[PDB]
Amino acid sequence: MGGFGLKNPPPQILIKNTPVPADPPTQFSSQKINSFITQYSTGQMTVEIEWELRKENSKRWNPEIQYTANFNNSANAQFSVNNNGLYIEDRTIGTRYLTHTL
Amino acid sequence: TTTDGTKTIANNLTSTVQVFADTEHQLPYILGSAHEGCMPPFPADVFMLPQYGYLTLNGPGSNNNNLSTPSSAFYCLEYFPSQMLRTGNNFVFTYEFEKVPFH
Repeated sequence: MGGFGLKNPPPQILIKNTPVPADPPTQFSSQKINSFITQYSTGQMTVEIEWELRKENSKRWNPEIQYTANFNNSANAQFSVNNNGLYIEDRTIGTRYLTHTL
Repeated sequence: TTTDGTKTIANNLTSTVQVFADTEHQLPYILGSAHEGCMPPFPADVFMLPQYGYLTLNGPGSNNNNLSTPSSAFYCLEYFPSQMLRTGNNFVFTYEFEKVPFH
């Protein structure tokens, strides 16, 4: 599917809500606790990645194809929300534009 | 110089030639394709240098697949920093192969 094959990829990150039981009975019972307190959690996360990239030195005279926004006036600007507030990717973008000698 | 139908060859002392080597392989590389125009086998032969040229992507016109494509590259070799040589001065460079297995 494309990507970077890794022998030792980034570690999976796993999270759970610690179970909190409801009020137990007064007489002891050895069975598992069936009923818990309904709860959920929320928060924020962050991801910071350092990318390495290769400079482009090419002596071709004439100009090259590059990625540009569409030239039509549209009802909704590209890669932007609509009236209802929904974000929309208008099309996929590949990374291959600049050329290189074979 | 040609007067009437005869040639007279003279020697211009102040004219130059200009030469460069492409170390970073930024031009299309036409060697290794087994063309002619190499040094002759026998040291007493005198040979004429071949012309340089390359060819690039073509594209599907109506009846023609020879139509250029937006990505067809045009390289101007004067946009390289060459070296201009009159008759007295000379040109040199060295090169080193990276490790390869024996044949």
